[PDB]
Amino acid sequence: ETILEVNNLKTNETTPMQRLCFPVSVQSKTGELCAAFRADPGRDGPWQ
Amino acid sequence: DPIADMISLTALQVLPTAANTEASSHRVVPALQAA
Amino acid sequence: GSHENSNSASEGSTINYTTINYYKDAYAASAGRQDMSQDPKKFTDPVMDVSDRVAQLTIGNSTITTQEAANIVIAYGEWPEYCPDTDATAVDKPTRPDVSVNRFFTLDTKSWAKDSKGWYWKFPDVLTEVGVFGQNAQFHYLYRSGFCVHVQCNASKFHQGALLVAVLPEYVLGTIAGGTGNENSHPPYATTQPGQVGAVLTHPYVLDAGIPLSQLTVCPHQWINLRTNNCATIIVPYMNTVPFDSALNHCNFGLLVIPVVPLDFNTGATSEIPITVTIAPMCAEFAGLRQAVKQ
Amino acid sequence: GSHENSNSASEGSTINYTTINYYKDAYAASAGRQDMSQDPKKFTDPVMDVSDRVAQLTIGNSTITTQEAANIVIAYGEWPEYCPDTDATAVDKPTRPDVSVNRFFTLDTKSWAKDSKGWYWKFPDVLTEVGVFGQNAQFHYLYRSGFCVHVQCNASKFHQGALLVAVLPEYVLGTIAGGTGNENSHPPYATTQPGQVGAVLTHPYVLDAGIPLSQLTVCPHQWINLRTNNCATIIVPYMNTVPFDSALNHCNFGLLVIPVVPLDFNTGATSEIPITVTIAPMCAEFAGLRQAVKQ
Amino acid sequence: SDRVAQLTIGNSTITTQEAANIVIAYGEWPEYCPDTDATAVDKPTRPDVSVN
Ligand SMILES: [Cl-]
Ligand SMILES: [Cl-]
Ligand SMILES: [Cl-]
Ligand SMILES: [Cl-]
Ligand SMILES: [Cl-]
Ligand SMILES: [Cl-]
Ligand SMILES: [Cl-]
Ligand SMILES: [Cl-]
Ligand SMILES: [Cl-]
Repeated sequence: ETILEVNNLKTNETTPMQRLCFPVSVQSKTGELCAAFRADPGRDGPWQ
Repeated sequence: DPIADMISLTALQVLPTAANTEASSHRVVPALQAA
Repeated sequence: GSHENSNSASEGSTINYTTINYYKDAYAASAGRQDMSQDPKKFTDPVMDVSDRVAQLTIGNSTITTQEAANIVIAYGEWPEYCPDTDATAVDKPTRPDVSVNRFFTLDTKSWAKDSKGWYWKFPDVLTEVGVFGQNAQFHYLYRSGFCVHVQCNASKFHQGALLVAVLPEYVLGTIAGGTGNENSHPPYATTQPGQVGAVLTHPYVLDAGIPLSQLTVCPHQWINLRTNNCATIIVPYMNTVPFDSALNHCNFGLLVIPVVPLDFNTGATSEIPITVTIAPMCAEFAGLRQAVKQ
Repeated sequence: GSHENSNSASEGSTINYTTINYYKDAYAASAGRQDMSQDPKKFTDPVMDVSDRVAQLTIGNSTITTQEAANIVIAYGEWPEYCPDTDATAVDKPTRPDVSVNRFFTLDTKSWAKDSKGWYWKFPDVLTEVGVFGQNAQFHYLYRSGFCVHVQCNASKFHQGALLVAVLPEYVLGTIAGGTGNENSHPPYATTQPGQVGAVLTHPYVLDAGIPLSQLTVCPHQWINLRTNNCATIIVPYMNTVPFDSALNHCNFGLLVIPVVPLDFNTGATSEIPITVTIAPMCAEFAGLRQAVKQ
Repeated sequence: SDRVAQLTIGNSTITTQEAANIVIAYGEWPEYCPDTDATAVDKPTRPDVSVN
């Protein structure tokens, strides 16, 4: 296991350490979506 | 054969009379229940 | 004479009675002496194990991991099972989809508030329009199945409250009868079969049906006491006077979630305390194929 | 040296070749001598019985009774079968609905006219939106199945004509290329996957694909010659380069019904001569459950 | 699981769970006085449940 950059946003690029983890926080609405990403491992994205 | 994925605990008792009571003394946690 | 026909209502039980009779039909006989059988371990202790919190149940392509569990209840001490040939009546070969239907479906989430009254859902009404299960329920006249009910509710060690989660077979609802009791009103389809969103109890004390909440524990149930556990699980076997039935016209039972001890917490602590219901039908069987019918 | 790795494209067949080699990889080897095997009885005689007209086949809650039958064809001499573990690749447990999907579905009827060109349907496109089969095809990513095709056409002993009913695997269609052949046009989704209504051939002689109708009989087929029989039946096993596949993006084969000898009859005789298609998937298996997708 | 407990004597029962185990003073259990050590000759009364 190695770390997945799920939080690979354009706004992180200058503070990359932030890509190494994504957040969860007290929701005000039920059943919200926290994060999403492709499972394709050889594809450009979090898996890289 | 060429496919491998295709190959009540409680019961009654007769109780004619009420259960009895047995002797005990000054002596495991049976008083506290997880209701 | 004395030799007769086998037509008494109690001729297929492992409990015999001594009688007296002179007519050819058995039902004419006296009530007789009552044997003294008893099974107090199917209501008072229909629990799992007749590190319990720690767990993980898998069915279909779904898996639940529960750790602040209060063990698991097996309703009336019986496991769900496909209908046996002796009890069966319909002659067509039933379809038993397995994985596509016997899995975990997670319905809408409700929010628990300091003044919440309580909620309820009907089975199988809740899934008649969900996934493959629903589709089969629509295309078939007859349906039969068991259920695994998982109710979830998290909260900090600084919150408090207690939900009573119970299953009530044949949950027939009543109306407040115009208040005065002179109006013979009836619940609309939307109240008797609320769908997957469930409904709210208006008078929890009498379960909107003229019966005491105080005695609901005589039904397969489990408690979610915030300081002890944050989820409850109940396995439910098929219950009906018939082997199969319409999933549309008849709801075998209702699930009730009622705050018996109201939610409370000091202001500043998370106020959004949701309750989520995840259910999995078990041993689903369908028969009487035809075109799809929604109701 | 001489001992190597087992990586030749022809290493899993009951037909061996004698070769010469000095590299560690087997595919580097020469073609070698060709053994002389042959199976001329799967194309020239893939018929039933390797009172034949008289019959009755039952599957699911459906039954066909054929009497002016021309026997039954088993495509390429193989019966449909659930996918075996050696060939399987996807690891989730597949769902095998059985009766609710393996049964007879009867699609729209077409009318045979003295000038009809011919029709075709794609599999499984034709059932993607029908009954429980369709529903499973939508909720699952992967699908695999066989088929039983029954084409029906009645006519008096005074009518004449002959339909060629054939199955063409991977029936890829082509366009007339703007006529001149300078336009690289392509068939629209409506022509490649006509649905349950099927489509009409514009140039039957070349099967709308640059190939001779005259040779279509090299495919599992059967004839409906009005003076001899009024129905045809063909069992088709799953055919693909993969064990399972999308029922939406890929059509394993097409069914063609072409009037090779045109319909004719003396005026006064019934002019409405319909053709009806009834199909039954066999050994349907689905996997990769998720939400429903129509395309 | 030493913390978890429940001791019963007479018609009373204590349930202790954040216990630090139990101490037996000088390693000896209470016991009615033995005849060798006894001196007073009258038969003693041993009420049992009403007092213990
Ligand atoms: Cl929600
Ligand atoms: Cl990839
Ligand atoms: Cl009696
Ligand atoms: Cl709510
Ligand atoms: Cl109330
Ligand atoms: Cl050769
Ligand atoms: Cl029609
Ligand atoms: Cl037509
Ligand atoms: Cl042509």
